Amino acid sequence: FPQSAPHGVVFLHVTYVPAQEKNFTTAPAICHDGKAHFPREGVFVSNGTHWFVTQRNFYEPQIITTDNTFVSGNCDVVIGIVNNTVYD
Amino acid sequence: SVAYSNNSIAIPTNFTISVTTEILPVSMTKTSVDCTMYICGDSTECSNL
Amino acid sequence: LLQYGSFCTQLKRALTGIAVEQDKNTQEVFAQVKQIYKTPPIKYFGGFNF
Amino acid sequence: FNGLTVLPPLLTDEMIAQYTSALLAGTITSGWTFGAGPALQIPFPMQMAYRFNGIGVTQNVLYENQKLIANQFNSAIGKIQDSLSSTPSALGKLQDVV
Ligand SMILES: *[C@@H]1O[C@H](CO)[C@@H](O[C@@H]2O[C@H](CO)[C@@H](O)[C@H](O)[C@H]2NC(C)=O)[C@H](O)[C@H]1NC(C)=O
Ligand SMILES: *[C@@H]1O[C@H](CO)[C@@H](O[C@@H]2O[C@H](CO)[C@@H](O)[C@H](O)[C@H]2NC(C)=O)[C@H](O)[C@H]1NC(C)=O
Ligand SMILES: *[C@@H]1O[C@H](CO)[C@@H](O)[C@H](O)[C@H]1NC(C)=O
Ligand SMILES: *[C@@H]1O[C@H](CO)[C@@H](O)[C@H](O)[C@H]1NC(C)=O
Ligand SMILES: *[C@@H]1O[C@H](CO)[C@@H](O)[C@H](O)[C@H]1NC(C)=O
Ligand SMILES: *[C@@H]1O[C@H](CO)[C@@H](O)[C@H](O)[C@H]1NC(C)=O
Repeated sequence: FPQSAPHGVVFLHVTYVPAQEKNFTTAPAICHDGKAHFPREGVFVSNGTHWFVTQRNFYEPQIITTDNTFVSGNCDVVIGIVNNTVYD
Repeated sequence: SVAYSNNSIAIPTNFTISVTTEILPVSMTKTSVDCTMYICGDSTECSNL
Repeated sequence: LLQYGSFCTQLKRALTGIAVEQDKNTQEVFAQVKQIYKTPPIKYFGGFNF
Repeated sequence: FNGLTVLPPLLTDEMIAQYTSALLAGTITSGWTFGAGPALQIPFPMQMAYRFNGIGVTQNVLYENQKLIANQFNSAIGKIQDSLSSTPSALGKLQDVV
């Protein structure tokens, strides 16, 4: 938003800042049925026993489904792959 | 020192809305000068030189 | 020389302004962050060599 | 010198080096997050995948060619020292001021 001052201008900038982060464990891809799955948009994350997929700027876990993943590859090339079940 | 490791990530769970200010000059004063009155005053002989 | 005027004050002011600006330039370019981050003791970043 | 003096700069070279090292550590260990708030960890290959995804290339391209990309980056970094040393007037801009 702008404002006027003698011989000049003043700007009020409204911005967004994150807060209250938390540790998590991550993997690059998920192996299942001999196929590799990558996230369409987001990052894989683990709470200790189960795996979810979440957007990268706000914690909102979701169940891993073929809706929000694409296969495009195999299970024997990526480094650090972790195998788990993928629903439908 | 941030705790780097090749299988760990951090993700924010809350946000904040912040407002800041920035100040910028734009224009300055407009002046004008008359030579003869400043230099020579009313001296008639001075203007000839 | 004292009869010529006040040119020396102007000279000193201009030079001082230039010097202060010289300090401000470096301060504005480099002093971006607020924390002094340190690299981890083990330098393995997936194969990249820094 | 006859009334001419040179004043020392406020920041020493060591302080500038510390600033540069801080910037490098922050960008290696966090990415672009430390410039907008608190710094958040992320493994380096995942950050590189994010950066590929920002020019129109999918993640599987990175993850399936990790070693080739790492080797190319290492060679490119290695060539810079020789490139700077060889060319004589590579640093003319800084010399002109002096
Ligand atoms: C996210 O942060 C906001 C702001 O700090 C939290 O809102 C506060 O919540 C506490 C507890 O409910 C209240 O006592 C405060 O009055 C709230 N602040 C304001 C300005 O209303 C919010 O609870 C946080 N959310 C989570 C999930 O942690
Ligand atoms: C990262 O690159 C540097 C630069 O090539 C490597 O350091 C070289 O290591 C070899 C064998 O250890 C030496 O023969 C060279 O003399 C070293 N070069 C310099 C400039 O010291 C370093 O080994 C590489 N890091 C890793 C983990 O491979
Ligand atoms: C994330 O893990 C590191 C490693 O122990 C820890 O120091 C840090 O506090 C954790 N993050 C949070 C928000 O607790
Ligand atoms: C992880 O998530 C599962 C599914 O909601 C839950 O049952 C489990 O208790 C969670 N673990 C922790 C440590 O919160
Ligand atoms: C699943 O992963 C584990 C550990 O990486 C591995 O031992 C196992 O062979 C994998 N599953 C299959 C079917 O290969
Ligand atoms: C990278 O991961 C391996 C596990 O394969 C681990 O041994 C190593 O310590 C990790 N790197 C760092 C810097 O911790």
